[PDB]
Amino acid sequence: SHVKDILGLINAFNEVKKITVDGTTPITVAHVAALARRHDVKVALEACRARVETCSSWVQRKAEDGADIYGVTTGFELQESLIRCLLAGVFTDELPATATRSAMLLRLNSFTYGCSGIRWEVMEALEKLLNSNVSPKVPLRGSVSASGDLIPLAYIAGLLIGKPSVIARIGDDVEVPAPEALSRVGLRPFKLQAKEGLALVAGTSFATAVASTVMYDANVLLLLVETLCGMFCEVIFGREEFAHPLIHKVKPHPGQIESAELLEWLLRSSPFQELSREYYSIDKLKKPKQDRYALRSSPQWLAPLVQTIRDATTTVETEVNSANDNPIIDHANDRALHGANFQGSAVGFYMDYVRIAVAGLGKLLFAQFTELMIEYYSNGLPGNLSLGPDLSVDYGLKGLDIAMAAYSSELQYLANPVTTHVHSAEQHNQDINSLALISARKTEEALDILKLMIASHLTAMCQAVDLRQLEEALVKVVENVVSTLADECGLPNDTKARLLYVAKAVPVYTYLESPCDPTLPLLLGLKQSCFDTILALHVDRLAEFEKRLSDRLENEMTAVRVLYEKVRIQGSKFLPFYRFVREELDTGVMSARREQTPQEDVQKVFDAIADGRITVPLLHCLQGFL
Amino acid sequence: SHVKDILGLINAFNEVKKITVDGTTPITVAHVAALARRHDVKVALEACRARVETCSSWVQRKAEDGADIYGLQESLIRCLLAGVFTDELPATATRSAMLLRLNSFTYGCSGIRWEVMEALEKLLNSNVSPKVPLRGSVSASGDLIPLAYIAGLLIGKPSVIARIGDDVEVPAPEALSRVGLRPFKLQAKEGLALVAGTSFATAVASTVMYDANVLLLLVETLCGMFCEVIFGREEFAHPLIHKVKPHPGQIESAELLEWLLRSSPFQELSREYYSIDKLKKPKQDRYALRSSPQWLAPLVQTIRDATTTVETEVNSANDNPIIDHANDRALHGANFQGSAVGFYMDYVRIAVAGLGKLLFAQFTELMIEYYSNGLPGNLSLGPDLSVDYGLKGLDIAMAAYSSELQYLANPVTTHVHSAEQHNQDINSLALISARKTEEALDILKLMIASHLTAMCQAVDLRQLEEALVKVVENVVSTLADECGLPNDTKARLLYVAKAVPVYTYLESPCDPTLPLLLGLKQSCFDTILALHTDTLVDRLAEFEKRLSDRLENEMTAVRVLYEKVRIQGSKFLPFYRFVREELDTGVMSARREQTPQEDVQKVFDAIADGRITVPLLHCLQGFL
Amino acid sequence: SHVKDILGLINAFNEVKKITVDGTTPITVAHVAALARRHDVKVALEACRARVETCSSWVQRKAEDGADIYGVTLQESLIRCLLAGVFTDELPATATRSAMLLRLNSFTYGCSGIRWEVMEALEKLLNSNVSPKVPLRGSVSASGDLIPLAYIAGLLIGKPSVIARIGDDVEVPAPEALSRVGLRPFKLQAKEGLALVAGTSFATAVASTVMYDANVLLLLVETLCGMFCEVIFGREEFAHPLIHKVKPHPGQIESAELLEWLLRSSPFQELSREYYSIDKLKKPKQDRYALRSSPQWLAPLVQTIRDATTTVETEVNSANDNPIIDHANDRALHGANFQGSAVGFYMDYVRIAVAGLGKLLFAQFTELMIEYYSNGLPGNLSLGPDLSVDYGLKGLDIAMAAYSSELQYLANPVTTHVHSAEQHNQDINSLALISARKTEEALDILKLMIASHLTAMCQAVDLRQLEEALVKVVENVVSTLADECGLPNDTKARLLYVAKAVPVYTYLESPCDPTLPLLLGLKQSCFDTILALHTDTLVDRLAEFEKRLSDRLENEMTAVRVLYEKVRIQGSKFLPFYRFVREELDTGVMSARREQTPQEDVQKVFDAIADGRITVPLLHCLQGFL
Repeated sequence: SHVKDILGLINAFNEVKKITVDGTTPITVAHVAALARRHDVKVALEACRARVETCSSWVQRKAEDGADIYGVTTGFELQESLIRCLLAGVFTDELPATATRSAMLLRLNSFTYGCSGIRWEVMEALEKLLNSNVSPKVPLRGSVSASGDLIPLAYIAGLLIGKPSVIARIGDDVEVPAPEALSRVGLRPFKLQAKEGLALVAGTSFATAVASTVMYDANVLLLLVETLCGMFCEVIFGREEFAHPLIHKVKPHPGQIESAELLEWLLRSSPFQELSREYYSIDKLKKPKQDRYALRSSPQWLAPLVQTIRDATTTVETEVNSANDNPIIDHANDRALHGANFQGSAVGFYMDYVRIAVAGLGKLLFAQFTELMIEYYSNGLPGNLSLGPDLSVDYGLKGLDIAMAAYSSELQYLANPVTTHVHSAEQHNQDINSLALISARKTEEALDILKLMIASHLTAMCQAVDLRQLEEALVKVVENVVSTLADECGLPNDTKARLLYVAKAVPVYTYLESPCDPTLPLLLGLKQSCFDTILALHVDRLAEFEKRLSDRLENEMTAVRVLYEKVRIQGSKFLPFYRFVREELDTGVMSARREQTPQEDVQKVFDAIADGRITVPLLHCLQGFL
Repeated sequence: SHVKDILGLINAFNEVKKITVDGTTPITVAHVAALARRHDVKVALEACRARVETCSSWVQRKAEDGADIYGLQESLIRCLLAGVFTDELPATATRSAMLLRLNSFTYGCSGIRWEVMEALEKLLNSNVSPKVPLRGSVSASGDLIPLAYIAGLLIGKPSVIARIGDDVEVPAPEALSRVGLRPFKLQAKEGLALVAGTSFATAVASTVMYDANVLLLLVETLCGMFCEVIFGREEFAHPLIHKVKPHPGQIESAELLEWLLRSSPFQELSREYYSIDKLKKPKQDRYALRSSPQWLAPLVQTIRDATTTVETEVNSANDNPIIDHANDRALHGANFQGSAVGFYMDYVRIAVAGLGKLLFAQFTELMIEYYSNGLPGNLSLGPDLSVDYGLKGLDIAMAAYSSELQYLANPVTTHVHSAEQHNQDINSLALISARKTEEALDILKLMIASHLTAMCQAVDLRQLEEALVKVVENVVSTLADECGLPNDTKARLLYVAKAVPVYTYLESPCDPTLPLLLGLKQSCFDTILALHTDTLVDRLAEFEKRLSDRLENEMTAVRVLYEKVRIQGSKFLPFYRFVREELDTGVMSARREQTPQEDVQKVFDAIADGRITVPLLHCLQGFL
Repeated sequence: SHVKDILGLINAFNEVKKITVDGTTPITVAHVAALARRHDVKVALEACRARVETCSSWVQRKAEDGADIYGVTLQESLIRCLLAGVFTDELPATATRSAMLLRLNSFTYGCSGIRWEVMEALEKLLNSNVSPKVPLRGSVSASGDLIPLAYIAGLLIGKPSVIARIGDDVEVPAPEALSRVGLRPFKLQAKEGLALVAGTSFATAVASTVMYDANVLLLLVETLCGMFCEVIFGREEFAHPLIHKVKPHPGQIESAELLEWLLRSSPFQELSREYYSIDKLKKPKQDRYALRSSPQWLAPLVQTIRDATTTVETEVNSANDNPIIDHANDRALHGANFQGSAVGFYMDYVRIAVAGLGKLLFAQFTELMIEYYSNGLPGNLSLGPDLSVDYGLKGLDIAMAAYSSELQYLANPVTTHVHSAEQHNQDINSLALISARKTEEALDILKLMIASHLTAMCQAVDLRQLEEALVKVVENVVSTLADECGLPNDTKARLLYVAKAVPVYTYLESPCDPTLPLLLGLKQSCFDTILALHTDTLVDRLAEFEKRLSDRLENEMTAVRVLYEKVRIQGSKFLPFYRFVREELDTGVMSARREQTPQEDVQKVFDAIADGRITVPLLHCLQGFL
């Protein structure tokens, strides 16, 4: 199951201490993201040294004898004129330090295969620069990722040779010219030898770097969305039967089988499904017999998205663990091979697909959130998940709802392809080019939006948990009060049962605002039954009932709500999430008596998604799934 | 290799006589496409009839016992006959949908009566199909509206028009009558079982995927032909390059190309070309050839993976509720949600645009003298270029094709509206997306037709080039002797004959401002300098004037003789023999009356109707 | 002419000191950009005050006698639910302050019912450089830019959770910011929440600076087409009035009118005419489409940018909240002026036209880089002479493909992605702010492209001036050497023709290399003259001519070039640009001997475009055009 695979990526991301760069051990997207995000993670380049020096020697010696090799004795001092012409970005905005360090890692890794001809010493400086948090400041734009990420990779090369015009960061604050930065790590500027410039600049390392953190994020956010579909079922009063294994067995898209399996398992002994079953047995024939598509067709919807994100992961890893410059030095057979491994099309095209898949995840979230906000579609929940009880001053999550439309709309726009925009480039030499870095940045942007939408959805769902539990205790108060008052006023066993059915059946949020308002559904249902009881038994005791109802009911309803603001989740697989958001992030049910704005509440959830903390409640939630 | 899988697809498409519909044997996209395109292909529904009737009974008794299970038949059909004829889904698509609908029922999950399945079988084998409006489906509770027309036929709705073969259109009840069928009276769940599936989107997506594999393999193969005609360096396909960047589609396309090019007689010409003036010609090819395997990689992988996905859908139960008769329960889900197909249709449309861009970049190089390594502009033979604009019209059209193709490749799945009283708040739009990918494949066929035509033109021009340089060498060689020029001079003069690209002076070979005379004039001056005399000048002035006695006439002769060889040793011979002999074409010129349209139409039609698979399989004979 | 109108816009941007906010004087996009970018520009709210108070009191009257009017007869609960954004990125201070101006201005029509005192506080915050930190996303611009405008309201009422900037570094909670500028938090009255949050000010603010830049860059691109004509050896005939008279799109007539005028007395068009008169039959009779069809291309772009300007200004000068208080007739009118669709759709269109501008630039730049298309210029505009170590502007060429590609991708529409939002109440919504933001990103790229293009054309001017000088040196050396060796008139005139005819950049790298075009052409003519005059004596003198040529010629080509490194532009209408880039910004002809990277040169041009300095040489260039 892709589920086990993704938990694998998360475990690795958290547990990895050193990244082994040795020309044999595969680097994964977790490793790339870990190096990028956790500064305690160190590169360990393992002396593959033999093959690196053999390649390096071959190239150097062939250059002497005038072998006719491209980018060595051919046009594109020959090496540094190439760096100079490629130092051609503009600061308008820049590639982030995380992407630059990831790129330095991928470049280093590509050299270990012994196909590039770079000197072992250059690799050692790359390793050292990474472990000392030194990285060049790199302009955002300029690459078409075809002869590689030439311009942005020239800033790494520019660092290595001490161009005074390249600015390096050292940690978060220090910014000094490149020669100054090499001084501080005990390095001197390299003087580039044969093919070394081309080896440094002509790779896929920048696109593939952005694509790696993109793909680790996509795997994690994917599993998160899938999981939260289970939570959505619980709060919306869904029918877990949509995830029945036979439905998916007869339409066996692997991602449709696997997501449904996660969901069946997540809901098997759900105490919320218990409540759902009961809700649908009351007024049985007046409520929908099936859920709406955002829940009911989620496994069918998730299927191509799972498969896209998983296959794209394989592709980006293949790229990560590749020699991606040119020529490819085949030293064992004494020849330089002329190809185009720097063409970043594998990554470019899969970035376009992943952005569309991410947009599809966003649309699933939007549709679920929309249902949750509307009383006609939320099976008892109040509009905008407003607690009130005074609705005139509690518009609930309305602002978050409007934002969810804004998020989804911009996200769908972003998912148009970049790879359809190929220009005939570089004096028409690069007449196909992958635009992979550009596509990877757009997909990254799309993930930024998905994270916002996940944060909002989880927040709304936590709010829905509270509202559902509050509903269960509120109904019990109404049932108790109606029951005991019926005793006091000495009403018949016909009238009692009839009035208790009403107490059980009316959705409490329809009259929470003013429980004894004669125009609201509680007293309407009660009036109806009172008339029915009269004709069936054919009064003083009834009229005293109605009076004694506006003595006890409202006060006892307030009392219980007030208690709650100062349970079924405990038995739910989603407890870890609820506990995380309520306890660990220090939040509570949203209302006019809670000072914090939606911003303050969702910011906490968003930050937790952004920094990886969300993976703890997620891993807890899924414990035991096999 | 995906290459062998695609060959297997083509073989199965060609061979199959009967499609086994049995609930166990997979239907592939080759079968769907064969049913659609070859009317001698018949459906054979195998009496799975047991589980079909069990399921049917379970539903039919839960109705007589008056149980209450959610999921009157004619009212569902009536509200869904809601399309409009502006345009329509073609008979090939409708018949494909009928097959997939038929197949969906075999798993015994749907509850439709067996006799309805028999009726579908009969209608398919009788070439009866309803006329179906093009639009209306969001492919979520299925392709409701379009599938409603098949159900409308089965119940003999008079407003539903049915085709019988290519010429006969009759109202539904008359079409049923003509095949010995009577209108059905639908039973419990049967209306829903007929309408609530993914069969139309999946039908289009099947013919789209079959076509995508064939055109993919064709484009990959023709990259080798491109190498041959452009004077490429075959070394871009070397297995090691691709072993160290091991995307499966990169390895596998390079593999085919290494093999296609290994003993190539054009590669031999290419080598001799880069040996002459070696250090004044490009060391590497441009990206449209040299990075073709890297480019092809994601396209091969996308088209292969999408094929798996669409075939899974072909072989699914995709209505609702799903009847679990064994466990006495109707299961409420949404297998009618076409999202697996929808998403992959968007992806394939992007891959198809990528194949188109590869073709456009290659064709562009071939038209431009600066990038074509000796070939004339527009692949114009002339010799008189003022009245021969060659393939310029096809060049312009290739930009037209690529531009529209790139536009088509924007996604459909990003346009999800909250639909049907907000019940279908997610919906796949699979049929719409599949239609756009189909439209994108139509344009790619145009681009392939054009590209292959242009390469056959280039084969002719390369063969003519070799024979023309030989004439020039002989004329220079023999005249040198006859004028009594020294061996110094003769050899210098012959080098020029060898080295100057013939298409740069073919127009007027003895023109003193054109590259042949220019090269000979500089060589004549260097000879005078190297040997110093008045006699030498006499013989050199004689040599020059006697050039316009013979040269032109002999170049014209060998040309006219060609109009009225290396390709025989090339793996692409079958393609060239197919386009030239079988289709009846020739080297394009002002002297050949046929328009580019006439030539390219022939190639296009052969691609359209699958005849092109014959030279393709021939070409790949022996590849493992 | 739109040219005068755009010149008016720039003059206004430059010379404005106070923005009159009075409810009758139109605010133009120049005024908005002036306010955003020039902090010395102050808002002057001119007491208009009378109608504001009438409206204010009407609303407060109804609040007093308890009338009941939807939308008017609470505020802090509206603001609270709308503070629902998340910091991921933020709307920049320049956008926020522009939004504050537009919101202030909207109130001046007396239709909003906001208190004059709130207005004066807006003016004061503006003039004191206070603005809220506003999250980037959340608006669908339909019931207004609700979420982002809530942060302005949150500042005004002193919400602690609302962080305010004061100038560039200072960030303080909202109460502190108000206190630093001598204001106190407001208690919002009836209808004031809505007045503040329910408008189009954010989208229209971004759109205003977008339209000012679109106008300026448009004129700049139009003007630089003439510069392109000069350096590429174009035929100015393409701009002839009769061509455009018979196809009279207003933007086609006016762009061509400008270009005809820029090129009328061009000293470069003189070199061009001379160039085509030598070997007339071997050189193209017409320019390629990026020049020859530039008027037809620019036409829809001119017209889009101008009509879009009108629309955006109409919106700047509007009351755009709801309900519309018609105090005069004792009514509140219920509509939807907060629906940002006028701006949303026109932002989509302007983004497409900007993409069309970028494509024009990309195609021009492409021609310029390729010797086959550049009529004498070296590939990549490489000076060399040693081209093996001088790849010239190849980096910038690659960057231009990257720029154009991402730009075309951005130009897909946002308005096609309308979701059914806010409980399906906002079932149409404009997405205006999202679209404006994408058009702004498109303009960022266009700025990059213009910077590169202008830098390339300055390089080309230098190469053209050197070319004229080099050919003169060659002619002189050949003319003098022919004399010194006593060559006949026949020989001398053939040899001098070759000197004039052969493009100097094809042999500059090694002028006496016998396989390069100078010697090739000389050898050819020498054979022709030996035949025409037919002797042992002539051959003697031709050999001595050749040996003296390889002693002297190169030394004298180097000298003139080295001197050039340490004229026709002086007569050119583009002198201001050239002088601006070379002297003002301190740059020089690009080569292996100039230390500054392409980055450092282009940064300087881009910075001048980005901060407005480029309008000086632009306005200088256009002096006299009426």
